[PDB]
Amino acid sequence: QPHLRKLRKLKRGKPSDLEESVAKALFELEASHKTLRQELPRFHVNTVREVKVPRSKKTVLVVFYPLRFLMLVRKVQRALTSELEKRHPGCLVMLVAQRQITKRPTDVYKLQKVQRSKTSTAVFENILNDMIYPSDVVGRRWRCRTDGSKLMKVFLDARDRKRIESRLRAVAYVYKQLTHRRVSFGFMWNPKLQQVSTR
Amino acid sequence: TMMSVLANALRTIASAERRGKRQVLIRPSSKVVVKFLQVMQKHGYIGEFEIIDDHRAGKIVVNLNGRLNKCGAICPRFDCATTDYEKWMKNILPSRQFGFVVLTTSLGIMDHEEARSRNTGGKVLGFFY
Amino acid sequence: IGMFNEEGENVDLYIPRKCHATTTLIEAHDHAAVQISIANVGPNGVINGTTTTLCIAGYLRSQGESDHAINHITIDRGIMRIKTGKP
Amino acid sequence: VRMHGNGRGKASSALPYRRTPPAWLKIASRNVVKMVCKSSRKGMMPSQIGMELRDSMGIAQVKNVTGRKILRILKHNGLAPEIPEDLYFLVKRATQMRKHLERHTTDRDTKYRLILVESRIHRLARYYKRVKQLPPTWKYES
Amino acid sequence: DTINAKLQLVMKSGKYVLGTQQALTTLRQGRSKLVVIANNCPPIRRAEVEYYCTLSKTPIHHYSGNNLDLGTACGKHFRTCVLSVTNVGDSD
Amino acid sequence: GFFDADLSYPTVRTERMKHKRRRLVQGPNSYFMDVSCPRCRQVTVVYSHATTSVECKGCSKKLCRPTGGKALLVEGCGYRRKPD
RNA sequence: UGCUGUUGCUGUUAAAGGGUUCGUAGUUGAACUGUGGGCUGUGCAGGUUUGUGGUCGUUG
RNA sequence: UGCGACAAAUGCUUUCCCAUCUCGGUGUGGUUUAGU
Ligand SMILES: [Mg+2]
Ligand SMILES: [Mg+2]
Ligand SMILES: [Mg+2]
Ligand SMILES: [Mg+2]
Ligand SMILES: [Mg+2]
Ligand SMILES: [Mg+2]
Repeated sequence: QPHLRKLRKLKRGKPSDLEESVAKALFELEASHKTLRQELPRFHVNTVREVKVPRSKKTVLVVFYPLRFLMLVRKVQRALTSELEKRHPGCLVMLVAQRQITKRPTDVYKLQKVQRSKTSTAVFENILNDMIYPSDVVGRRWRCRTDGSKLMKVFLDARDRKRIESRLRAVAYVYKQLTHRRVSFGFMWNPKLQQVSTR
Repeated sequence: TMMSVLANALRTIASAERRGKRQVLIRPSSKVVVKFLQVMQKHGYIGEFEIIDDHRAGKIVVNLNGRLNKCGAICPRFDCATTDYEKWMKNILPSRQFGFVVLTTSLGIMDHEEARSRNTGGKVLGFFY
Repeated sequence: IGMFNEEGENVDLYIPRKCHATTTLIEAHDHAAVQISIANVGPNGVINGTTTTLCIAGYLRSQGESDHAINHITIDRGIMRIKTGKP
Repeated sequence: VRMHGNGRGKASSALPYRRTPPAWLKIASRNVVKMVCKSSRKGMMPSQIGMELRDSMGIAQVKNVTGRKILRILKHNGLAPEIPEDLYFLVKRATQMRKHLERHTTDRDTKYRLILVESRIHRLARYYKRVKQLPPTWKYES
Repeated sequence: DTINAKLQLVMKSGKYVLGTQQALTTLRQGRSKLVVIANNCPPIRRAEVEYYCTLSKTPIHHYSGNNLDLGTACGKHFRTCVLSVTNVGDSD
Repeated sequence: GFFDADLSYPTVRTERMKHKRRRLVQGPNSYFMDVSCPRCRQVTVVYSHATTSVECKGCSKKLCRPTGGKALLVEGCGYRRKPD
């Protein structure tokens, strides 16, 4: 089927229900939508992963695409996620690029040769940027409580509050499911002066 | 030129504790500094501290309960065998009943009591009591 | 509290007071360390029989920072209000 | 400021925490690369190129747009200066002083500044030789 | 000096010729774009080159230094009395 | 008063007075303005602290003159501060 | 005899910072590649969910 | 020289050079359109 071109060639044989639904939506958007028409033909996805957010409505459709399409996705990501979301009622769509992590070597000579973009720190912060893309991180803190825990809080610009606050809980859970790392979110109305917003 | 980040951090905390401040800002931060702070926090000599990211050597804000009499770094990091723990306790600690010597062992950064229980030596980083 | 024997005796002569601002032990010779008792007030304006008492070390009263320290403590104790209410 | 003097100035630029180029900056990465490459071909050092883009095109950081530094872009196109930019400016400084000191032999202050400039060159050149941005057996000549 | 930067740029990327005879050869053809003359130049030679430049409508610059200074500003280890840039090489 | 300062979360009053490199997290003091030339009304993006001879493509009219700090826009010029 | 001081000295005035710079050997030298995850039992801390003398409109 | 199946950390279904010319989804109002 022509819509199966929006999947990696390995997945075209026996696509999943979520993958086929996303592929069909992408194929329709490549001609129906004005902005998406100029980018989607050169684009395809790897797989679609369903995430159930506890104590919340809807699910999260995590869509993995090759990292070579990062700039292509970032061009139309806000339009693309909005279109996929209206295609899938009761769902949230997150476009996450598939990134490879090289395990940290135990040798100082191998460590100097590690591609810094393949480190877990770089990959995890890039995945976080993927899931909140229209907004950007304006600050990052690590609260080290007396019991030994170290919780990371990420601050977003308070302007994007009306646009991302609903999905922040889903972003935090999907981030933990993908990176096995915890994240908390806050808002700064004056990121320059490090001024947090109360509400 | 700043030569030791850990010594700078421990000096700043000790000054704040002497003045009775509630919080102190540490700059620059490091992995060794955070590991040292977690050791002191584990034994209850400091409260919660927060690491602030600035895309450089970060900053740390440490909340201070007044339990820390003095903390300091030992430079250079002298090697310490498992038989040398008693020597260092005698030289730098106020008593055998309280106070800790912090070591850099191959098992990580830990206090001298923990390092002795793990039967591991290392390099002396500093002390607190 | 205090040093303890192996058997369980308290051993220590006495347990010195600690400053409620800087937690420093209040020695027997400073003579500038003060105890301030603040009367507890019931629902009516009249005061109860109980009081809240705070100890301030002598050196803090030498630096001139005892007023600031008492302000912070009184606020933490729920005795003093930081800001006026909304109009 | 600090090296070879008693100055303790702190004047500098503070790069922002947020590296994402602003939404109103519609210039593509390729067009910026053509701009820096054509500005270097116009004869501007990497620092002058950046100030030109910053003040006129609204490009605060070339790296935050193109992912590459200005000198890196010039190296890829082969436009990098043969002698590093700063070493060039110090050598030009020492040359201009020496020309001045030919006519004013009693200008002992400029002679003192000249020793500092050259003693600075012989550590910068040592660095570039150790880092192989300069040939071995590269020597500064008075 | 602006002329020093321009000359350095022409050495880097443009095309140039050194010496009075080669400068005159480029002037007789339609190839010269700018002629730089040292203040050391012998007056009759300078007058001849200036006359060629006037006939050829070629811009002429009087360098503030002598032939040694012009050679140094070209990155050369010899002295040049006349410089002729045939291709500005994006300079100006 | 009665509000003891928190080093991690400074008050906007104290933090606004900090030097750009003395803030909790350092950042720029500068910004970009889209400037309308007083001859053609063509919109040009001008750096607030511009120091190199900003010219409006077209009329080639000097939009700003460099100063010790912030640049001085030419008289009768329309500028608005751009976001971010 | 901490009056040779690595542990562990002193250098404004007691003996002792070089008049000032530069500078090889030598010594020293800024951050970063890095919280493993669920499951179960067991003892702790606080994001909200039914119920249960104060402020607050007039049950709130 | 072809041929089949995969990938790919950076889009060739590109780039450059010539030439012809109100509807859904979401939250209790923001979001990609599309009519003004
Ligand atoms: Mg020096
Ligand atoms: Mg003596
Ligand atoms: Mg004397
Ligand atoms: Mg002296
Ligand atoms: Mg070394
Ligand atoms: Mg180091």
